[PDB]
Amino acid sequence: RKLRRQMDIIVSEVSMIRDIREREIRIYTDAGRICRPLLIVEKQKLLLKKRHIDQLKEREYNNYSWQDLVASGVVEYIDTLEEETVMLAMTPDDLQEKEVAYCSTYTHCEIHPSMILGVCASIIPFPDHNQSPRNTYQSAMGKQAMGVYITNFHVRMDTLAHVLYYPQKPLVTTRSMEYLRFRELPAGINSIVAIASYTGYNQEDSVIMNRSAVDRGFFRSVFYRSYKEQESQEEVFEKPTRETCQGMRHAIYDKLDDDGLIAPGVRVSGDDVIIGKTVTLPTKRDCSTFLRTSETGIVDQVMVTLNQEGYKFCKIRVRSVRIPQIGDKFASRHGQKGTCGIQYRQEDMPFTCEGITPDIIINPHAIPSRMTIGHLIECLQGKVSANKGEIGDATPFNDAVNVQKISNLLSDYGYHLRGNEVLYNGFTGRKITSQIFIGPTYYQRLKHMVDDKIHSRARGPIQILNRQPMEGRSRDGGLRFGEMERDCQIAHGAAQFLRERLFEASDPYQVHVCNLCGIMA
Amino acid sequence: EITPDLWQEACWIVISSYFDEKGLVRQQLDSFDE
Amino acid sequence: MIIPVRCFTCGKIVGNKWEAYLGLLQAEYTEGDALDALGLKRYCCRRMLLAHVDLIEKLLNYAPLE
Amino acid sequence: MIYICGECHTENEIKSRDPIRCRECGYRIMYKKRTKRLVVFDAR
Amino acid sequence: DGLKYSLATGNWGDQKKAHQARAGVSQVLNRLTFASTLSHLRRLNSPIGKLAKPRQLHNTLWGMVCPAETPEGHAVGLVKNLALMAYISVGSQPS
Amino acid sequence: SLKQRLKGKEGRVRGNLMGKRVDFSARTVITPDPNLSIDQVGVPRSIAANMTFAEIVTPFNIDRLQELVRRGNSQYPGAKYIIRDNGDRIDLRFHPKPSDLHLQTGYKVERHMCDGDIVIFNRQPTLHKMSMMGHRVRILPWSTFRLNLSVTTPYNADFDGDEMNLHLPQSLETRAEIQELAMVPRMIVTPQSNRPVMGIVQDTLTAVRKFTKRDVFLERGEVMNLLMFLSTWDGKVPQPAILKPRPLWTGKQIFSLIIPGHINCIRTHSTHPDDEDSGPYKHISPGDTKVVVENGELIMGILCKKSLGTSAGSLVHISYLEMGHDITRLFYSNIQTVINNWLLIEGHTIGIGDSIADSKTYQDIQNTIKKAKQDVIEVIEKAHNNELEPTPGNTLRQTFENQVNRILNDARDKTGSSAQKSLSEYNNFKSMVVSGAKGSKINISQVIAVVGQQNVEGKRIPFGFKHRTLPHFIKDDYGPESRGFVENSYLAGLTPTEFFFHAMGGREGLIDTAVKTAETGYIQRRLI
Amino acid sequence: FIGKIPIMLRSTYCLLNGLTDRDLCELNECPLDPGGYFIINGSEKVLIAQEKMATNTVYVFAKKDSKYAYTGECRSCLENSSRPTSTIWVSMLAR
Amino acid sequence: PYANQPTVRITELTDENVKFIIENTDLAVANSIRRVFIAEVPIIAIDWVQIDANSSVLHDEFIAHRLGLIPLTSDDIVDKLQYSRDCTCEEFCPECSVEFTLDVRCNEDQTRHVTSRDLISNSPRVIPVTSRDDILIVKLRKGQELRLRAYAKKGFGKEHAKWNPTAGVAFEYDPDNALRHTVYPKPEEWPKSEYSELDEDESQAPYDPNGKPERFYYNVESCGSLRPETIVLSALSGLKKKLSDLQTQLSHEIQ
Amino acid sequence: MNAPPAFESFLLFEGEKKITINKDTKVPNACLFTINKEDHTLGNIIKSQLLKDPQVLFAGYKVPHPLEHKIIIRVQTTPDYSPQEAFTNAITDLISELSLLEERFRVAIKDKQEG
RNA sequence: GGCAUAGUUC
DNA sequence: CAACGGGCGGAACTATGCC
Ligand SMILES: [Mg+2]
Ligand SMILES: [Zn+2]
Ligand SMILES: [Zn+2]
Ligand SMILES: [Zn+2]
Repeated sequence: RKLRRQMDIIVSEVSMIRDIREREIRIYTDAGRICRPLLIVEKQKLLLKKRHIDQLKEREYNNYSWQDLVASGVVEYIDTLEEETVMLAMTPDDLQEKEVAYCSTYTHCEIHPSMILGVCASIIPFPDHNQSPRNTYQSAMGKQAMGVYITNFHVRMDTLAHVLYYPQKPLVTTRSMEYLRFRELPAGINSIVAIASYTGYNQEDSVIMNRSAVDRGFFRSVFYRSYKEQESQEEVFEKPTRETCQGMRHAIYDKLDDDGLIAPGVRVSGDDVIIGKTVTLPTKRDCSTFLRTSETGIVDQVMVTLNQEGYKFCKIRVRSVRIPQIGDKFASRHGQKGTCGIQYRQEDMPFTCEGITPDIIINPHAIPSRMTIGHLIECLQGKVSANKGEIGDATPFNDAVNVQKISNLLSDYGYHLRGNEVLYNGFTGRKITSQIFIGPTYYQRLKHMVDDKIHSRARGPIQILNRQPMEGRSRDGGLRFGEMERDCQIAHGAAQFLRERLFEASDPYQVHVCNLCGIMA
Repeated sequence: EITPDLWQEACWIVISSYFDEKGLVRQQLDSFDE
Repeated sequence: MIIPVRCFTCGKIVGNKWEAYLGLLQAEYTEGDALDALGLKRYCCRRMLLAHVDLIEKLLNYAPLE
Repeated sequence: MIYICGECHTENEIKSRDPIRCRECGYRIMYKKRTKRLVVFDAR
Repeated sequence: DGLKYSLATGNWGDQKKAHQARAGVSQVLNRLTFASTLSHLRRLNSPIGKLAKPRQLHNTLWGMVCPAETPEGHAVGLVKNLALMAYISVGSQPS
Repeated sequence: SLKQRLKGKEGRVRGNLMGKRVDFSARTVITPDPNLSIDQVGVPRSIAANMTFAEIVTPFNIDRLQELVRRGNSQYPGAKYIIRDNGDRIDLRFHPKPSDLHLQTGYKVERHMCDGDIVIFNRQPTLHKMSMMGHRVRILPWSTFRLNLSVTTPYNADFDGDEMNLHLPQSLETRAEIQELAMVPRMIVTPQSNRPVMGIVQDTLTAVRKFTKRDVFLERGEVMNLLMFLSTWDGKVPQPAILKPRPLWTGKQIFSLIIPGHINCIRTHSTHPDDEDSGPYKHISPGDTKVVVENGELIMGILCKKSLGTSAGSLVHISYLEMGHDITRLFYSNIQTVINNWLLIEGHTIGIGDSIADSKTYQDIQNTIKKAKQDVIEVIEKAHNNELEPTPGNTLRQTFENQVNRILNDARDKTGSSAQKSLSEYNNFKSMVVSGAKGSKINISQVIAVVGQQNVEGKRIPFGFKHRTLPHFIKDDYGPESRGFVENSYLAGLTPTEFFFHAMGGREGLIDTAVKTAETGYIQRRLI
Repeated sequence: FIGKIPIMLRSTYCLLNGLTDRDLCELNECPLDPGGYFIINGSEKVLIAQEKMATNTVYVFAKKDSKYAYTGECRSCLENSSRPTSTIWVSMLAR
Repeated sequence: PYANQPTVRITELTDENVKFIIENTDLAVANSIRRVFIAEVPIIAIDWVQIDANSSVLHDEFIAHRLGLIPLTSDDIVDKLQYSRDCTCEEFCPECSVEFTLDVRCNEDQTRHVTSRDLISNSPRVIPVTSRDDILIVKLRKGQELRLRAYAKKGFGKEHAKWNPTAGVAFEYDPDNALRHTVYPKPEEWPKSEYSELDEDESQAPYDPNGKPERFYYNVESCGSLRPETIVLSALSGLKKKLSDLQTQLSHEIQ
Repeated sequence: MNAPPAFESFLLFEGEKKITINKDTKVPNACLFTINKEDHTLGNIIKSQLLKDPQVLFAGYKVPHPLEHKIIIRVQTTPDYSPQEAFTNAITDLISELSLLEERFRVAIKDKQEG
């Protein structure tokens, strides 16, 4: 251990285990072992000292860093099966001190116990006030929020890209988000959320959104899609003509230039022609590419180049601004997901004494069964922070942040300590009898919109082998009428409806049969 | 020379130095380099 | 990206206050004092300046196409 | 037809049936130039 | 072609024998958000095909693997993510 | 091979004969709409203009159908095809010649779907027959499937990114079948357990209790509004209860107008004690429990989940069995509209003030926890000194674990009872629990007092490391904290070991949820 | 020349290794991009860490209803030379 | 069966704020005026943008959306103008719109701020409120360019929120809870209102069973387009014209 | 895609009538007024003014759907008085109150500035 | 056009 | 007693490589 700490002969990566009972010493130089750094406690005092702390906080222009901390024998790497012979302490200044003796032989110490969480779970504020399934759900939904995903998105031709107009960094943030760079490329907006049951349109996990706020740019975004086509007979980029080409459709070719490519800045509605390509049939066959139905975007950029082999290559990008409708999906940082139910203008939303209408109204029934109290505490801390001017600290295990301290801090700005506020009805102007809990919470706009999910069919295209309707919303396919559905219809007894669904609505057909042999004639 | 009850900044100075030195995807880079 | 022209919640114009806010901060002001000086009275307006992340500065680094 | 080079930002005429190369810089990525057609945006 | 194909498709092996080749390595990078990119770049995988044992949260994942971040569905507890300060050894020789 | 073609799922028989993709189907997101009737569904104008229904021309409708054909495929209330008697199709999506627009009886016109059309609405998976019911089409501006809220229970559908399927019957025969067989009001009482399958859901349910308290006195204008939202109202304003010194109505006095016909029922509120029915005040009920409905009038009592809910013999069940689907439908709609528009006056919320207890209660909870930990320590000491005696039929480990778990459960339950009995009459957790809307006393206990013990596979947290749970404990530690008993509530927060143990506990629930589904589906398929 | 080997971004053998943020911006590369992925035919590929049982260690397990009572396997590999694994079992028949 | 006799008192009047008290009026009338402040007060704002050149780092719809929200001084000519749907012109004439022009190019090594100072109008009475700092539109690198033409129509806040002439309308009645319109579970935690007339010990006024809400307190803050007195007057006249047109249509229908 | 244009909430289209009068057959002397392209801004004033009348026995309003712009007002009055007269008197009284209020506000402005 | 694989929603 | 064979949820939406 002394040699490993000096970093003289044995690299810091090597682990050493002593099985005291079974009298075995195991040393691993293997690759693939997973390990994390720990502080070293010699007698009962950390080997980390104020001199180390000062030399670290002068890190610039001093060439003193983590490697120089490791080389001093202060910290150490401990893999999983070396952790079985170690005594850890969660907090130095709390567990090393004199107490009723639990353990007086500590061998290491934790840097900070909140470093047990991953990248996506380090953005949840107050995760220790939440429920574990809710933390898991937020870890899932953090990869679907829309914000600026990279700073050089203007030179990337990515198949699908989604970027928010006005992202904001959270007013209640964890200390470990500076390493995830969530301050520089955030995904979400601080919204004034009121937890009330207003008109019944937010029941069962739905959201009422202020339409006047939406008109001002609230939660607006762009959608970028890229198309590619290469000229691999002789495929050629050219503008087809109706009375000279074999294959043709009911689309418009008048947008294209001479070489068959749309110039940027040209508004293209659904079912138009972007790239015109023609195959010389041995007298010309049209293989033009068409917009995915009902996009209504503007051509953003056209790139012309050569592929690996030497054929001409082209990628065309189309943008379309997405204004939040009444089907879009929103979620906070506490596993509370919901879809917009209805949008009211500013004159209709309930208002406080100071004319502050909420941006979002969520139902109060979402809280009692889900037990996401981190949501309420984040709301309270945000209401304190937006008035004080600081940015609240919500790192998981603190002991210096209490609901009582937050409420006392909030009472000093003229508000009710527990967060409630007297609201007035929007339509009638009368006070609402129950005071409402309102404050700024950090909400996210998920990837799931309604314009990308709506689908209908009535006698469209049909498969080849079975002569049944196609599969896929992109191919105008039908909806499967499965065995569970036909069992439900059997239970109903709607024999004629069942026969229509399974025979007439789907593939009908006629054959002839011989009356002597049961063989088609 | 102990750091008592000033720990809530010392620990985060240490963690910041760690993440300045290494980063977040050091495993992939180190494995491919080796 | 770039600071919005209006406050989302109420509609007070905050699009002319970002440069002044940064100047006040550079002139050794606390964020609360700067927001008080700029006239941002209610927290709906204050969060627009507190939580803003200005990415257009990063976007200006890359050279234009032409 | 005028394409703008992606490296030297110099526009050059290139017609159909022509390798996509850039004079005086030897690049291979070209971008179409913005259209002269006018499109109207509501300010909403 | 061998390296390019194995990285392109994800079937870790030769093209002729892509039957027993383990698929699921070399996925296409997620780019929806920066957090999505990072959590994709720091990701593990258990090659288990319904038993609860390999899907539970063992005590030894303290500080090595996130206790919360996991997918839900047919791969709950079989796809995991590194903790924040966790590191993976690169290897040496015990001379 | 051909055997592979015919073998299993996606194979010919079971994937294209017993179930196949159909025409005239749509699928999009569902969002709430409390202004619809029970048997109505909101449809976007795009889907309706895309789906068509073939109507046969007769002298009763030839003018209307001719005007629809004149409107054509472009305008929404139009038509797409004209089908001749010989069967040859005429297009209307483009500009046709004036000759083909001629209509004579016996033709068929494929008009766009309009208001009042009958459709079948489904949410997958389809478990019971209340998952495929017939609805009446109403066309609404935006692009989601609006549907009522009492119909959430039959479908098991919440409005967080969910989708549902629409099927449009194409013939008068099947339309009449669905109208007479599978309409939503006709499926209120299920044959599985002879109970109403749908009832008031959690928001009219959290508010009907507050409406039906004794204190609710309504002004003249408020009564005017609420009666303005009643669809089955005679037209006569009832005499106020309080007539001097100011005319005041009462919440029960208006729920009496909501209740249909002459319904006689006797229920019991969820906070009715065990002494009122025995001692005096049997028929006086100081706390206003013991719901009584005589002649269709709410004489007394507070309405909650046990009166308006989906249980046997409830008020809605009696209304169905006595009056029929056509009146129970109006019952549901009127309850929802009246209570929502009154709730616009009272309001509802949930907050930290509703999740915070009193100092005396905190002292009680901490005392109970300390006593329980001391008792566990004593049991461990007795076991170490070998003085613990095994219980018959149990091992020494089994009896020790049983005693420890029993002590900890007693502690958790006692703290929960203290937290419950220390609530207030304005507490919103109590509002949402007493009325039966959403939540439970165990949830209130976990929020206020104690989260409780975490178990893995039915046992306490196991020894993952060598003889210890985590590297922060000594070896062979059987205390409450070592094996995962969270002493803190969600409001106070969890220490790191309790956080990790709680995550280990919740992983089991996630796994069971992801595991049971396929086996349940397979069992149901085999039974069918 | 025996072939071309794909290079991981930002690694020691990439063109972006050691460059400053200004140079990264000049090359139209995001200075915040973490790197650690391959570019195969345009798309970006990410290798997923694959768990496996530790080699060169003796593990003693038991099987539910098999012939043997206790088993013991030593998955053996030689310094990542060749012969990937050779799991020798030393079992013990039931009573 | 007759009308009320309302009275007003203006507590404070500045360039961006009016505080007044309405008395002897019904709550419905007071709230209707409050709603009309926000929604139905006509304002001039940009509603048609045609971008000649946009080489900046923000896309055309982004820039147009930002342009729409810049308030233009419509103090005196908002009454003279006509709605574009109500005009005899083909698309746009000086009688129903105001035309703006922006043309900025950056040729220096320093980032240039394109502000509302650069919007130029033909009519000298409709100019951005920051033209007697500036509302930032976009920032330009070296070589980037912006150039466009915009038209400013007339409309009110029911159609879009860029025609909303107010910033925050504070409305409040009965500051002490004498009517018990809101019920406090604990009355002593709640801060007293600005207009409360109580001592430092008493929290709620004693109950008044025979009382109705009167004496509404307003605070109308203007976003710079109109001045905060003409916002109130246009609301009283604007609501009055809605009622008059209803009476005309009812009279035709009855006869 | 299915987004109605914003102007549809206050603009009558070709064919739509502003107000239609229908009688109520359940109770004598009752009448229902249907107003198109209106909302609470007018409904609330008209209802609260109708309630001031001592010869009006019922007076209410409702918006049948928030996504469809239409106002329904129901008023029942005592005999020897008709709901149409009650409605017209209510509108006249509202106009008089608003005119007086505007006059007094203008004089208050004049007193406040330069006074 | 079809085969395969991966991710995601309920 | 041993060996062999069939059986193992329901829907839906994107993307990418290859014949
Ligand atoms: Mg759901
Ligand atoms: Zn504001
Ligand atoms: Zn060039
Ligand atoms: Zn004109």
